[PDB]
Amino acid sequence: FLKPRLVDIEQVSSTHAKVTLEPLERGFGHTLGNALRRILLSSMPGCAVTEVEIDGVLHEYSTKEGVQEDILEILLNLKGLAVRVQGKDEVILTLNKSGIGPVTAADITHDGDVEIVKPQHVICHLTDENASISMRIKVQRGRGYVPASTRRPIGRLLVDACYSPVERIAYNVEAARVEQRTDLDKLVIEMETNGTIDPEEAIRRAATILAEQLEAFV
Amino acid sequence: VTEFLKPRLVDIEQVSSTHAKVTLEPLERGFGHTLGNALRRILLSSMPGCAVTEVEIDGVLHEYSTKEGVQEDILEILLNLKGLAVRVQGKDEVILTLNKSGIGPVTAADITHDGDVEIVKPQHVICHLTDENASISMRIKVQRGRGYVPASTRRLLVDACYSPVERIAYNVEAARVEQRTDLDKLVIEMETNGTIDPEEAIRRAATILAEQLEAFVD
Amino acid sequence: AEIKELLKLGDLPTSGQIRLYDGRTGEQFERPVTVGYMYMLKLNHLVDDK
Amino acid sequence: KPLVGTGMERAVAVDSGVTAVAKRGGVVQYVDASRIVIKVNEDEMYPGEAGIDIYNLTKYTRSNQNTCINQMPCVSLGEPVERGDVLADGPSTDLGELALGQNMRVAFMPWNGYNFEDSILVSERVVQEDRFTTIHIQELACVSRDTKLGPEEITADIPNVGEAALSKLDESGIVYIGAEVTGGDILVGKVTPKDSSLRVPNGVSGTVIDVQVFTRDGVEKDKR
Amino acid sequence: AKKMVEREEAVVWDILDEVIREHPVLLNRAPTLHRLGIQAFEPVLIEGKA
Amino acid sequence: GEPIIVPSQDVVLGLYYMTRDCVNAKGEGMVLTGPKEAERLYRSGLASL
Amino acid sequence: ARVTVQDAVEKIGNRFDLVLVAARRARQMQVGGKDPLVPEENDKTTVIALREIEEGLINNQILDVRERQEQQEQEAAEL
Repeated sequence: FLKPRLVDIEQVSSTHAKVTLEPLERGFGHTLGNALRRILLSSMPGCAVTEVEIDGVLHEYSTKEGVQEDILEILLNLKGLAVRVQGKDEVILTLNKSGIGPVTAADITHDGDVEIVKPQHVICHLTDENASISMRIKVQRGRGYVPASTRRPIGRLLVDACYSPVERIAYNVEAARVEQRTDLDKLVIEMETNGTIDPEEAIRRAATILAEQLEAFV
Repeated sequence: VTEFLKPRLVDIEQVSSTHAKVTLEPLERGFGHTLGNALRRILLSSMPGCAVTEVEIDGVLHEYSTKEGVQEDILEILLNLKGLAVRVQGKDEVILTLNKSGIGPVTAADITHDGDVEIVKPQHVICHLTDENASISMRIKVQRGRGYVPASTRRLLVDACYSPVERIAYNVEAARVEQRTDLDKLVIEMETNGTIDPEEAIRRAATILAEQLEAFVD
Repeated sequence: AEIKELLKLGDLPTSGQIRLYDGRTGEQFERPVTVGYMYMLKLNHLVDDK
Repeated sequence: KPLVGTGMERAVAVDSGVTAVAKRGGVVQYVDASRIVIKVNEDEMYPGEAGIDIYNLTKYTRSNQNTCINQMPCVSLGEPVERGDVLADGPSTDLGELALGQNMRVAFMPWNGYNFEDSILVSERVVQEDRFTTIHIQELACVSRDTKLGPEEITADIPNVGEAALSKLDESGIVYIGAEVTGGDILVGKVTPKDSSLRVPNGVSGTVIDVQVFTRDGVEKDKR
Repeated sequence: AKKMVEREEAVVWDILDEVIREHPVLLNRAPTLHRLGIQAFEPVLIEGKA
Repeated sequence: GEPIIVPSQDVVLGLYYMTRDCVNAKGEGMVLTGPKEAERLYRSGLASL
Repeated sequence: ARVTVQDAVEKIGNRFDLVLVAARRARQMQVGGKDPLVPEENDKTTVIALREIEEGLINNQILDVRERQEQQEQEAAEL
């Protein structure tokens, strides 16, 4: 028998990459591929915002003088923030911009662990020289899709959590060029991440989840 | 974040000696098919086993030539022969012979025991001799392999079924732990041939799949 | 014919049907199926009011 | 926007009053999420007492069928607005183009019988991105009327109620704008001459967006 | 018991799974012309709203 | 006196597509042992429906 | 869990009577302190009564005879 090993992990772009498992035997290629696609797509640790606390606004369906968007638009934009933390789960950020100009993820005061991978993400647009916006974004780890309905002060606004560092996984079993033994194939897996997870770590973690779940009937 | 529900509760129900219906209640949302399809493929097309691949009548060369005595056609004899399941020792090849004559059912009991084939079910009728004068006789080409190898991919050639499995399915229903999102419940209905019990086969398939995921263990 | 020309202007198949694999098993659906973009609108006969 | 439409999508939107159309061309001066101020061009400008055309956008308000009517700005500071240009979309409108729903990736095939006679399978991507999550606004009311043995009052002095019940109520007796009330909670503090305060009907939930207190002439307004 | 029911505690669901085991219900459409309109059915508890 | 439980739309299409014949498909002329072998052969992919 | 009652209606062709004769058994097992004659397979009283009818342990005549025996025992108890 032959046991696959990671050989080449290329990164065409910062979001999507291509992992390769070279020495896969006949049959096990597709079997490994489908399982490693489902596990990768469904269960993978990731960080996303959970609670946002603006300075002046009270509820979600309320405008704010100085911001070109409703608070609902700001919350929706905040939901799609690619934040990678290194340490504790609950970490609270702070944004403070005053002046006409599109606020971005760079304006968020970075701490020693949190590092925003996309500094150009636009949150809101200030349209006056005498306007100011301040928020307290709480970012916590998670797994899967946790709505805001299942999960107290009037100021606090709840935003649905979408912890998923993987967006699009597509594999393709190609016939390997291993000359000594024929019928061998390689498994090329392409993963479109959001910029928080590393392809090698994600692949390894999915494989280990499969391994732990395999210990039941063994 | 790394405490995925593990299906500790597993119940095996033996409808017959060769037929079993295992189950795993807790599982996880989206893991039922992920485990079932992988297990089905790995123990359906990639399981070690031993069977027969070709048999030669004493003179009959064509696929459609006929012999006196037995009313069963040479095609029916080959069809019955592949059904017979034999388990051998470390030898990867053994030649079994037959010369039996006389009116009566030619079962596997009369196989010229030779070396070691452990005829699982010795009363497996291969052909039926109807004439005392006539003598049905051949020599078997027993080998070892993995999976199903038809005659097209590879003298009287007959399809060889190395896999000790006969029919495996997998169904996923809905189960709940306390108050929780519906969690998949797995139920495997495996039917073997006799060489190995269903539990042993399901325990070997899991071992093979786990050995495949060896380079990725975190 | 104009829709076919429009499809060929991209890289999509001109017939309009692609090979759609399956999620659970991972096997291939034979007899390729129609995939596209239809304008779906939610009616207000919800279930929370029923 | 409809990916494929007829061509009349730019007529039903503009002709209806759902969108705010520019009355005089010019350049946008100050665009906010609730108001847009456009400085008209000199030729359009009237000779005296003229220069700016303030447009007030209607924020979240109740509809006649209990939906939301919101007007989002679509222009930016400096964009030359011409007479007849839609500068603010309304409900179900994208860039002045009738957009009643969403365009989704549709595949026609039977799937394990879940798409039976007319059923439709929906991927969780639809729910996750909040593609069809609609806002619904209701309007509960409480009326205080002159009664036998003296008139009723709205004071938060309801008898036999817990502090938690009165926690939502303000010193005057009205719920704070922003509180997330659910079924059974107290909303007002109507006290009748001897506890008839309006309560959230069983099932109704959500957050309070605004509160209106209509009073009659000759009666002093409450602190709220 | 009323308070325990409105609180929707975990024990309540387990009890409900016992009083529902073999309790048929009569599903019924609006225009029941023939006798097959109202038919009995054993309940299977689901988490939706239909 | 006619049955009232009658397969209507999807199951009948599935059964019709299941029970047909093609003049030349992969896995023609093979002598199958039994229905178990037929299921194993279709699921593996060495033959067609 | 009895899915089809065809085996039970073999005992009582009328079918309307089958409901009436099983209601008595179900009430005897629910209200009265009578143990079931069939192994109780975690089923409610109605299904137990139907299963008892299927095995031929409970019908109108047997139930009436048991009621008569109970009446005789009551007569003996009251002296």
